Amino acid sequence: RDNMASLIQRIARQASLTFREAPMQPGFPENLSKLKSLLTQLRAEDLNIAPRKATLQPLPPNLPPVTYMHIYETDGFSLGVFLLKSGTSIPLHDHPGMHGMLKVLYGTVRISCMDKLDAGGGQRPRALPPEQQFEPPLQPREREAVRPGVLRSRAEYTEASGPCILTPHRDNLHQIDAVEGPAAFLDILAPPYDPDDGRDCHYYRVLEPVRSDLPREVWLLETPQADDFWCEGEPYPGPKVFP
Ligand code: NI
Repeated sequence: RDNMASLIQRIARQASLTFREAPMQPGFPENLSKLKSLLTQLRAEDLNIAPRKATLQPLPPNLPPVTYMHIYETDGFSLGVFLLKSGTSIPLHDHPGMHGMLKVLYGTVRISCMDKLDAGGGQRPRALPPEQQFEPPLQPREREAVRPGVLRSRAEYTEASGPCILTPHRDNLHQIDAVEGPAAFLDILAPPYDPDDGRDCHYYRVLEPVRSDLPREVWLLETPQADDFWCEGEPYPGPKVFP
């Protein structure tokens, strides 16, 4: 095709149309599928990002385990790249009210996908039974705050994998582990997080009871952002999204 914009410009345009008369323009399901088709095509070289290797030395507290390249954002969506060093994870977290789509650029990530049980989805979340104990033991305040959940999947993804999609009510919690070296992925979220307006990134831990196939029910506890987890910016080297 002549006169085609960069792939990342086209992804940004499509995300904007997806998330925000005659002839009728596409609706949301068509737009989301087109967005997924564009992400399926995206390669690290399309963003001028070369695959990284050999984060050879142990990671001191001075250095961020994960870095972030900002590409674009509107009120409707955010668009950027997360780059995980060898042996690091983005800990389990949610995306309140949000859709998400990500695409691995290089390396391998294990993505564990979960949900809190939602009575709007025909579930009946129970309270933690009193005789239920965990390792480490739960403070009584924590017992009241435990949420039943479901661990749906825990697969490994590479650049060959299709994009990974989440919705407000399905696969809305995920953890992302870098497997066998550094890894990176492009992430689209809609709407973007907004701490100032009560749309936060919440972290969770899965509790380990005292006394196995997926899906399986789990107990979840909201937890602060881990002391050793942070994610600082670095320059984005790819084609610029205009304006
Ligand atoms: Ni996420």
